[PDB]
Amino acid sequence: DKKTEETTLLEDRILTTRNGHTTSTTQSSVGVTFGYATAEDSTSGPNTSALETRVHQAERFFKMALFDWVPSQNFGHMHKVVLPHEPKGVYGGLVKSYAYMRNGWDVEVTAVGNQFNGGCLLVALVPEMGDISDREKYQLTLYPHQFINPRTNMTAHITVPYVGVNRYDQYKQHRPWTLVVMVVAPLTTNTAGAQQIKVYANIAPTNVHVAGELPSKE
Amino acid sequence: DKKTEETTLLEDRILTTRNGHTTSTTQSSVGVTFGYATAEDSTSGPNTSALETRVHQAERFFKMALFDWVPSQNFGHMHKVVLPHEPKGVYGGLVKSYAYMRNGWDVEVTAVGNQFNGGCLLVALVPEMGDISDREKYQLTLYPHQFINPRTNMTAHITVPYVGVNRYDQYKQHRPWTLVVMVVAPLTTNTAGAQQIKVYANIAPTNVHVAGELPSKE
Amino acid sequence: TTTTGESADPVTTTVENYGGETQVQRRHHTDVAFVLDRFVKVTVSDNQHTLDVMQAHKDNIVGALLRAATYYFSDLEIAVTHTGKLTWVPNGAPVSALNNTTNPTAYHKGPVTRLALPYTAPHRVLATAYTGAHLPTSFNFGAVKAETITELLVRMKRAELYCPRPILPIQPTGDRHKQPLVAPAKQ
Amino acid sequence: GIFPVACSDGYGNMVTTDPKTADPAYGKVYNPPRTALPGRFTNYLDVAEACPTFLMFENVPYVSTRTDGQRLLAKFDVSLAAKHMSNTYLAGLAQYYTQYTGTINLHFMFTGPTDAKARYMVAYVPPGMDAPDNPEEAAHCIHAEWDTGLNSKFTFSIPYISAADYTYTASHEAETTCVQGWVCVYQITHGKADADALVVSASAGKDFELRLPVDARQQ
Amino acid sequence: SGNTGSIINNYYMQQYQNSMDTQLGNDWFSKLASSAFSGLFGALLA
Amino acid sequence: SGNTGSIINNYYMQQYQNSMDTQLGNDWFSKLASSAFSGLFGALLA
Amino acid sequence: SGNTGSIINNYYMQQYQNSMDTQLGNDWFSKLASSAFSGLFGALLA
Repeated sequence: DKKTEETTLLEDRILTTRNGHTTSTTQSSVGVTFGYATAEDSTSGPNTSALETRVHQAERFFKMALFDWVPSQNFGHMHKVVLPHEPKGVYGGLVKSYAYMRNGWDVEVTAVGNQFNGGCLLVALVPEMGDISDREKYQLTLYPHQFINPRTNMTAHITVPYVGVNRYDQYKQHRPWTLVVMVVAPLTTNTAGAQQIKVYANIAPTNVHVAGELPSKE
Repeated sequence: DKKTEETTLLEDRILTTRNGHTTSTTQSSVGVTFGYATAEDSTSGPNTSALETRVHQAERFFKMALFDWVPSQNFGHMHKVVLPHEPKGVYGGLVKSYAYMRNGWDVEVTAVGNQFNGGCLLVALVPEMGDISDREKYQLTLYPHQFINPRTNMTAHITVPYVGVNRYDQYKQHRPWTLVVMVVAPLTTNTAGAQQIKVYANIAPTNVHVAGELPSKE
Repeated sequence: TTTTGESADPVTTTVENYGGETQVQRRHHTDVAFVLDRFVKVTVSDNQHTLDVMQAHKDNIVGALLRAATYYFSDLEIAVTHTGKLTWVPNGAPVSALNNTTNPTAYHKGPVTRLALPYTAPHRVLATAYTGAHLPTSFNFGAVKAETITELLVRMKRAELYCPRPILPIQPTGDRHKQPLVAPAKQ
Repeated sequence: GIFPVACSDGYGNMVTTDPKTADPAYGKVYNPPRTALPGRFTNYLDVAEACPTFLMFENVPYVSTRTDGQRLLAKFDVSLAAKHMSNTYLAGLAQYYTQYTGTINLHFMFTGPTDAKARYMVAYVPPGMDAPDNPEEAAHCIHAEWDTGLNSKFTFSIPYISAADYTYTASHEAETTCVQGWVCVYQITHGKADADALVVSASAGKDFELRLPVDARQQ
Repeated sequence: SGNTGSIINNYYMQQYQNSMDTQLGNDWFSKLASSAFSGLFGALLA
Repeated sequence: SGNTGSIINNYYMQQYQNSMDTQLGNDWFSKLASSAFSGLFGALLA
Repeated sequence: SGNTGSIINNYYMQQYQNSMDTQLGNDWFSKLASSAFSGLFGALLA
């Protein structure tokens, strides 16, 4: 990404993302990391007797908070979460009405502090993540990732495809994606840094497909 | 020199220098000042009965410290040195085994402080420098020079040719080049400047030629 | 070679940067399909055993390397040192089948008995991990049963791996991990 | 010299299922001619598509109109193990393969008298909820309503909609609920139709497949 | 044909390996399965 | 493919030796490794 | 090459039977033996 004017003292490398009727501009991008592929496998498998459908409405942004990064938490301090987690709105509604479904993720994690802070976070997405050892936090870079480092950027953006041993899942009891964020360099505050950093996420379920309409009481 | 991304709050104008198996990157160049010429005179004179040779190995970087710039030292405070001075390694070895020799200099002086300091240094190279008066520090700009000014740059780079009334010298008793650094604006420290600035030099003997192999005991 | 580090985009410099000259490689040995294509002992405890590749030792080349991926596919080859009749049964078969002989049953011919078996799960691929821990029933290659099963080995054929997972060595006590390496007799 | 061979260990073991053929001994034998014998079949699943067999609801193949109104006539597990299959050819067959995929066909033949009219609904309840006991809740799944008339029979396909590409014919102990949902068949209303029988059978669908033969049974 | 998968032909003549059939003069369920009605018989709306 | 080096083909059909894959519709890290930046990003002198 | 005399080629690929050599860039004593003087150096009579 890039911006004009000339050079300046502030930020540039502008980038606007858009899913559904929701946008997200960022004058401090560092690009966007792409998953394990550029396009998902065939969305219409035999396992769905082709009764599957796709919902454009679900593919929109939704926000959810992560944690507060403070100088206390040092190396290896990590905050993980499995997507979807508690899902609301349209997207959420799908889960209650369809037996099976699938979708990838458009994740934009934003740790807004200020350029005088030191320190650095590592944000990644992991398939079937089941508790890492202390040692293997060092090899976390094997996953779709992106760093946030105050001197450089505010936002990390990673887009990722749906994965799994099954073409379609039952989110109600298996989700493959687990969004994690870990401290690699403890937060520096110096003279004019920000006391602490609030970390949020802007997410969008991508290419959502559902199959097997369930019964209903309401 | 120049860099991309767009503009930003940090530095750009990147430049990598390389002599032998040694490099030196600098994301805050201001260009490089060229000596009194772009190419040295004929390296093979009659004075050497053409028994001279050139050593590629000598032409590599070597570091040597200068001084600490502090707010105390004000205008005209100057630190001079005659190159080669105590020479080590390959380059040094040449001096002990050849009667006569010649080479120019690739000098990169680096006063790393921080952009909140004020103040400014003047770095130059001088031919046959023999003690300047206080007044003639004002006319130091007549020599291959380059300023270091915290708001702008961290490194000053100057490349210069071998000079002398003789095509070849006996460094052991005449060197023409004298690297000097002088304060022109005393170092400012303000709220967030760096307390003091350590000044180093990255040098490379350029186009080294030697003639007249000497006897040897070791 | 300065880069915007945050990007996460791969960077690979070369000795050429300072004047060197990058050479040639033959990473045949570090080829997935190849490394995993060898036998590995699996600890059998009864005289009947479900075939599962996750049972290789986690520090054994094959198991270590298999676990260095999150999803995998492959056919199997097995080498069993057993007694009496060895019977195999396909993934999802009622355990009671192991006793029936009209199923792929091999008579004895010592020492070992070697077979080639087809990937037989009902998923497009299987997994090393899983977050939906303890792996699902269906992640197997069938089961085997013989009056006596002294030893069991398996070999992965046609291996495919997806999404890399970490793989750690030994944590050295001192500055490096020194040890005894194959050397000639002193004399 | 002669041809040097390596007799590999772990090769040659008998094997009840190998794809070779034993040597022979009694040859030059000529079979009586069996050209055009009626009723030959080549693959079981053909007969399974062609001839639908009956489901069972406590000793009987039909379902009986309890009384007029929104009654749930039947509801069952979608497994070839299901109690309602049991007497079914499809199940008797499926019992020898571990996996399957495919469409299954349900057939409903109304046996009532000319003055007996009714309207029914059938749905496929995928797993994730509990099988609804009344149409209005079931009306949200893949369903089909239909009344009686000149045409006695009505066929309906049960879709293979699962996470994996194949599924087990067999039923695991650990499974409380039928891994593949259920199919409930209701009655919407009727008139003079009480007592009357709606006999149901099931045949294999076009894309229905059976794979991985296994012999688990007594001897 | 059946569960047989050798790529090379039998070392023995087929006259010894098997019984030879004689003729005097593709089949049935196969044909019958296909002749199955799969339409609708009605008149479709929407 | 893997650790296999017989020059002569299998005596058994491949339909029996292996499982046959089906398709529905060269890979990744391989591609990704290559897309690696290897230049300098600066401006080189000498 | 050495003490080897099978007329038929190895059943295994040569990539497995042996180590493969790499090159980077007929020999010596052989050449040297031949460059041997065998004349007379003098002047022959009769």
